[PDB]
Order: sequence, then structure tokens, then C-alpha cells
Amino acid sequence: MSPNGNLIRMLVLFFLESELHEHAAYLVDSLWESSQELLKDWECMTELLLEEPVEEAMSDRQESALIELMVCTIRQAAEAHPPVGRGTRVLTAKERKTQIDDRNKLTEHFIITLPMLLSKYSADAEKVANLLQIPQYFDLEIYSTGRMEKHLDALLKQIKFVVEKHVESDVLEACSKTYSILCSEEYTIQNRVDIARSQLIDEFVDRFNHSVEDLLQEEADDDDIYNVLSTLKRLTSFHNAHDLTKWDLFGNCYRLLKTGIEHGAMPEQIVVQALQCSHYSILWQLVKITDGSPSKEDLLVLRKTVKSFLAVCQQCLSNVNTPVKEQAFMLLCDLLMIFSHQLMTGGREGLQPLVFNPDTGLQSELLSFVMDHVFIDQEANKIEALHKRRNLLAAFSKLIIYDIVDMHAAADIFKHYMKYYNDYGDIIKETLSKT
Repeated sequence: MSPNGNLIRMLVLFFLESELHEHAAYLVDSLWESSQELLKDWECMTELLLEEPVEEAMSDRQESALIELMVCTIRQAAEAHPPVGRGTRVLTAKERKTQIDDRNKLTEHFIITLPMLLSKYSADAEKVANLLQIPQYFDLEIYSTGRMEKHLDALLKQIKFVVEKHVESDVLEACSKTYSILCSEEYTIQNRVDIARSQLIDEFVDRFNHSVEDLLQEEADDDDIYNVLSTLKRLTSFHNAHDLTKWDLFGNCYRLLKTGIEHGAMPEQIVVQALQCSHYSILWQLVKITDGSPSKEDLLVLRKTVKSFLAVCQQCLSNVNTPVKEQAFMLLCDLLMIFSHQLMTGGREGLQPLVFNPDTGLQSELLSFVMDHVFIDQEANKIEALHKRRNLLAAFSKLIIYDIVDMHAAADIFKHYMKYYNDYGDIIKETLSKT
């Protein structure tokens, strides 16, 4: 009770202090066989995190670690297998009973306590984003069963406070996924969550719309920018996993971008978010059209929208800020692939009017960016910058293979940048082998 509390405090210390386990997941997995009983005392952990001390209180670093270890033990119990990277997975009768009983325990416990944890740690972006990895392991039917509506209401209260307090993309994405999970995975509660969600969206689409109007009518304040960016960020996070087309967000995103091209003075993060948001609006418009039985006029409406947006991304390659260029580039390579002739697979030849062949101008600009921004002359941030330039090239590579760009002009550039490997590689290879 306090005994299991000491073991968990020291387990959190051994993790943080030693360098013998880099990953909480791997530490938990390693102790799992021997210490499952301790590692699922979730009442003990939530107690440590929620109680006030008598003496010796936990540090902010230690609290952070305990939450991370707790979410790891919650996954391990729910999934009943080692974490990604330690895999190899058939369960005995007793392991399956333990999985069900564990799923039942952590669900009852965290439905009650997860709202209290979010409340207390609401301002801590890393902590809240970890805590919000928890409902995905819930046995959501229990919200009905335990006459537990009061606690669903409480989680939604606290998610609302999180989204309202925060702009970090990790936190917003955690909130977006948590609404997803609560919705379309149990009809009983689907309606209650749907109401809380659209109310949240309504309040943010109003704030976004008023701020867009503020900024464009306006000289322009620091407030005027913060308000647009901050509200747009929330809606962009959500627009990936929630169809927000009923709010015409593409319209106001389009104006923001059209203004940043024209008078050249739109802040980079507004442009990036505005591009992402527009893209998500277009993907969702596409799903409603595929699955529906769309008219001729329906197709030509979306086509005008997609042509105007391809044009905005083309133009945003010329923006001075390289995060803008990368975003525009990534979207160009997505959209040019999506609205390729691929679209007329699976008997869906109705969609021909939605097909887009990029012009020479565009293909040349999609060549330029690769030369300028994938292949550049010159810690932790640089292994991350590299994987992105990889993802950029790979996105571009798909367009080459299907002749959507000039496959020759591309390979020519791939020669030019591989030269020293084709000219000296054998000599460099053998030299290095004998050392």
C-alpha cells in the first residue's frame, strides 16, 4: 500500500538515474514476467501522483517518469504482449483470463482517476499527452455498465480544458485521437461524445473565423496573429481524424494563404497550418465523393477547389520560409499522386474529371526543391532533419516511378549527386575494408 509505493518510487529512480534502460517500455517488459503484481498496482501509482505529501514529495522529472511507466504497464496488461521491438504470441487459458480481468481493473480505475490526473497535470503538455494514451486501452462498454456517465462527462470536461489551454501538436493530436476512440466505438456513448465534440469545434470555428476577419481587415497586431495561429492549430489537429467539412474551413485557410502570397507578409506557422488544414478538408471532400454517387456538378466543384489549392502549393514553394516550402512540397507530392490516374482504379472511372497532370512549370519546381532542399551541403535535431528529407525524396520518388514528373530530368539529378560514389566508390570501399 505504502510498501508497494516505496518499490514504485525506487523503480522510478532506477529508471531515471541509471542508463541501463533507455526506454520505459523495454524496462517494464523486462520486469513483466517477475513483477506483474507490482507493475499493475494502478491504485498505488494514481495515489502517488494524486496525494499531497507528509515526509518527501516527488520531483517534476519523477512524476513525468511515473506517468510514462504507468502508461507502459497499462499497454502491456491490455495488449498482453511485449512492446513493438521486443515481439516474436498465442495465450494460455489463464493468460487470457488475466488479460480480461486486467482490462476490467484498469478500465474501472482510470475511468474514475484519469479525469483527476488530467485536472492536476492540465498545464504540463508532455504529461497530459501521456495520460491521453490511456483511453485507447479502455473497455469502453463499461461507461454504460457501471452507470459511469458522471465520469465520461468529467473526462470530456478535462479534454475541453486541455485543448483550450494548449497549442502543442502532440497534445492536440492526443485530444483528437481520444475523441475518435470515445465516439465510434460504442453507440450507447457515441451521442454524448458527438455533442461535446461539435460544441468544442463550434467554439473554435467561431474564434478562428473572428480572428481571420480581424487579421485580414488589418498594420496587424501580435494578438491578431496569435489568435489566428492558435485557433487554426486546434482545428488542423482535429481535421485529420474528424470530418470538419460542415464548417467551410478551406474558405478562410485559402484567404490567409492568398494574402501571404499577395502582400508576402503572412507568418510561416500560419501558412504551414493553413496548408495542412486545406489538405485535410480536400481529403475528406474526396471520401464523401468516392462513397456517395456524385453528380457531374459535384465533381467539377471539388475539381475547382483542388486546382485552386495545387496552384497555392505551387506558389508557396517560392515562400522564403523553408518549413512552408517543405509543407507545400509534401502536399504537392501527396495530391499529385492522389489525383493521378490511380483514382480511376476499382471501377471508379466516374472520377476522370478529378484527374490532374502537373504542367512542365510545376515538374521543374518539384525538381528545383529536391536539388535545393533534399540534397544540401550542411546533435539530436540532425538525425530528425535527415529522416524528413528522406520522406520528402521518397514522396517525390513515387511521382517519378509513375511518370507524373520527367523521370529522365530526375535521374539526371540523381546521377549528379551520386557522382563521387560512381567515380571513387570501389576505391573507397576496398580501402575501408582493410583497416
